[PDB]
Amino acid sequence: SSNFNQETVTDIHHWTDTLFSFRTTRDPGFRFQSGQFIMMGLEVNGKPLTRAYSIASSLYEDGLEFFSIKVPNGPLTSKLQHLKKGDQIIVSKKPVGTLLYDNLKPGKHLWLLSTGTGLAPFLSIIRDLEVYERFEKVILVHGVRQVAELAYTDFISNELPQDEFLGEMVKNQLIYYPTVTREPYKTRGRLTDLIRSGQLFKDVGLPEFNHEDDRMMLCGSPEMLAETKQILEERGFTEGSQSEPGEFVIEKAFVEK
Ligand SMILES: Cc1cc2nc3c(=O)[nH]c(=O)nc-3n(C[C@H](O)[C@H](O)[C@H](O)COP(=O)(O)OP(=O)(O)OC[C@H]3O[C@@H](n4cnc5c(N)ncnc54)[C@H](O)[C@@H]3O)c2cc1C
Repeated sequence: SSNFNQETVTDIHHWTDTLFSFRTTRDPGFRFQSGQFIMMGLEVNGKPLTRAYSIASSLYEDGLEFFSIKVPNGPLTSKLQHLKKGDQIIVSKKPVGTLLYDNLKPGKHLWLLSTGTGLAPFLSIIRDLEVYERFEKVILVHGVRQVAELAYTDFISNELPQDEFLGEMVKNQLIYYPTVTREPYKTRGRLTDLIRSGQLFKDVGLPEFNHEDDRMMLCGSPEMLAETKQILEERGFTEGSQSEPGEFVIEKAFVEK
């Protein structure tokens, strides 16, 4: 240890039997940029049992928040699902990640495309002042299999526009687009199918991707990333990085083990 900060679990909310969210304290010395991730976990036998976790809380918040998977035989999330108020976790002290504004060229639009727990880095980004100073529109798209998997669906639409520090920017600039595949819902299908059929652009009121105006952030499943990366690169969009900004950056929501 001592490369970690000890934080106390303050709140827990389970969404389904596979998806929960818990908030913790935040160390005064802990500083991070929106879209980054850290190594988060538990102290087991005096050794760090951690996995990669996007930071889902805003930088303006006095605390940290994590949007987590619950896997039955998973080394971390089998113990982590049984967290309670007062429990201790460890968080690494060196943030890292590709989902940075500076890896993207200046633009008029920012498309945050996520499936499942890939919403988590964008929960930090949409609750940041600077994204709304740099992009005219922020379109958040969240793809899930079931309606119950739409974590934070009421906080984004009902409570986030009411924010006394960020609300008017959310009302005017944030577009939220939830889609569900395997249950009846107002929107249906994969987000990749929605980009193909052109329905994504019909539903949000904005024109198709073009190399001048649209910048994109992708965080989701391996199938969704490779598929959408082919969509974007065959259209002429290039992948940015710290040393060479571009139009889209990508981050793995998980890796199949
Ligand atoms: C950059 C990065 C950021 C990440 N951010 C988050 C985050 O914010 N929240 C989070 O819950 N996980 C996140 N992950 C995934 C993280 O590794 C999982 O917490 C971890 O794999 C599951 O813990 P485990 O040890 O119990 O299971 P593991 O032994 O690591 O994996 C068990 C199984 O669960 C699957 N799995 C893992 N994570 C997910 C997921 N999110 N959705 C669906 N299936 C999954 C794996 O494919 C595997 O088959 C991130 C991964 C990376 C690389």
